[PDB]
Formats: sequence, structure tokens, C-alpha cells
Amino acid sequence: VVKRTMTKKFLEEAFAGESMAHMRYLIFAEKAEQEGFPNIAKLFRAIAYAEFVHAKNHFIALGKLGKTPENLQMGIEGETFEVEEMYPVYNKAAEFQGEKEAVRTTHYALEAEKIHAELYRKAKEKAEKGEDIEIKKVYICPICGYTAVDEAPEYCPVCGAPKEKFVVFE
Amino acid sequence: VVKRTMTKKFLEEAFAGESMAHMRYLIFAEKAEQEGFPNIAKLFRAIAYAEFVHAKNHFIALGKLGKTPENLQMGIEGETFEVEEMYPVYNKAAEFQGEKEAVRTTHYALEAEKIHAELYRKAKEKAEKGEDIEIKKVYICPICGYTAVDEAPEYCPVCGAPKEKFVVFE
Ligand SMILES: [Fe+3]
Ligand SMILES: [Fe+3]
Repeated sequence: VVKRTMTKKFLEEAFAGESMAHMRYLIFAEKAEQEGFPNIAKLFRAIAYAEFVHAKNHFIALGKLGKTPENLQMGIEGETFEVEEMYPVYNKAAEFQGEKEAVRTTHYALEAEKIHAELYRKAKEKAEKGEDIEIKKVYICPICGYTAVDEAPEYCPVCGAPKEKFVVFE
Repeated sequence: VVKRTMTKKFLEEAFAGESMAHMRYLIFAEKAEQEGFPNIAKLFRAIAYAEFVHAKNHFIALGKLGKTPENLQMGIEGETFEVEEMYPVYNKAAEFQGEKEAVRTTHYALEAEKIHAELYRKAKEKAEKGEDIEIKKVYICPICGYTAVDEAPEYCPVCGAPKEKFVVFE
């Protein structure tokens, strides 16, 4: 575990910076695939994984990687903050400032994020009993991030997208 | 595109926050798999993708997504900052502070990162002219992120990992 303040701050910065590069490259990979450049998309995804390794290395160096129940709890805390504090305020500020796209993106998140913390809660209860959760698949709306395990609505409650649009994790 | 200064800053913060969440959940997926929780891992990977949706949404609202050659230039700039500014300073700081774990992870990136800007440049000259890149395979070292196109090295020059350790993007 890194203990010195500046170095710790620097690793935290580098974690956020590699998180954002990894993310950009993922977003850029999708765009490349769409514009008909599949080897470029593969390039972005490979380098996106390189940045995952760097962020993960920094993360583990800060001592932030624990066992699954502890990791689920960091996630519960993170999700709670996003949905109880950050998105409600950001949404309100976008509305107050008349920023319509930002009203959209924060609105989607505000309605799509709630379930996360709940799902991590359940998971942690079963993982601390030394068991896995009993889930089959998870549906994610590609438009607004709406999230459902096992069963899902015929249309996304957030954006109206049909279930056939949903990304399935199984 | 979001213009007003506060809604912009907040969207930038949301982007960084959702990038870190996505990243943490990928890292937690790995640890769940390794501890015998493939369904919790499945959940982490699913939710991680939902975070990519929100991040993407804020990224696009900020007007930061464009054409592939334009995205490749954004990558060239990011990568260059990391090579020449961020990591050299952080690594010396870690050194100066005696934090050996930080020295390693910043050294790993210092060496393994230099690759990316050049790969993105060779990719940009092709995409400029409406062509894809010819590269068939990309190998990433899972320990240090060392990056090699088409053939993995017999060992990783940076961490010394054997050839068989490299992750393949085909
Ligand atoms: Fe939706
Ligand atoms: Fe390596």
C-alpha cells in the first residue's frame, strides 16, 4: 500500500486519467467499427486493455482492491453517492442552466443508477455467506444504461427503447 | 454541445467519475472470477457496460466524439501527455518519496506507454485516406501493459513475463 500523501494523490490522479483514456478508447472503438475501420477498432480495444492494466496497477498499489464482499461495498458506496448526491444536483444545475443534452444524460443516469446499489447489496449478502448470486443474464439498455437482471420490460422504462435493443450479459 | 461553464465542468466530472466506476467494476469482475463468483463477475461486467453508456453519453454531450482520424489525434495528444509529462514526473516523485510500488507502476507505464502514440499515428495516416490499418494481432502484457502488434515477444522486455502470458486481440 502506498502511504505518502503526494505519491498517493499522484496514483489517484493517474488512476482517474487511465480510467478516462480506457473509456475514450472504448468509445472510439465503437465509432471506428461504425465508420468501417474494424482493425482500428481492435487497436483501440487492445490499447484500452493496456490502460486497464495501468489503472488496475495503480488501484492495487493504493490498496483499493479487496475481496468480493469488500469490493461490492465500495461499489455500494460509489453508486449511492452517484444517485443520491451527484446526479440529482448535476441534473438540477443542467436544468437551471438550460442545458438540454446534459438534462438528458443526467436524467437517464438518475433513473438508471438506482438499481445498481441494490444489486450490489444483494450480491454482498450472498458473497459474505460464501456463495455466488443466482442470476442468469443481465440486460443493459445501450441508450440510457437502464439495467435489469433475469427479466426485463418490453420497452425501456427510461428511454422507450425496445428490449431487442438491450445488450445481454450471460 | 454543452456550452455553459458549470454544466460543462459537471459533465467532465461525471465523465471522470463514470470512467473510474466502469474501471473499478472491470477490476472487481476479475477478482470475483478468481474467488469463484462467476455470476457476481457477470454482474460487475454488465454494470460496467452501463457505466460506459453514461460516460459515453456525457462525452458526446460535451462534443468530444468525432470521426476516427479526429479521435486518433485526441489519443495521440493524451498518450503524449502521459509519456512526456505525467508519468516521468510521477515516477520521479514516487522515487523521491521512496514508494517502491508506485515506482513500479509508473515505470511500467513509462516504458509500456511509448508505443501507443506511434500506433495511433500510423492508424491516423491510413484513416485520413479512408483506409483501415493492416495489423492482424495486438498483444498486451497483463502485468505491465506492454504493447506489441502482430507478434508477441519471447518475453516482456518490461516485466519479464513469458510470451504465453500476453493477451491477444484478434
Ligand atoms: Fe433505455
Ligand atoms: Fe510485462
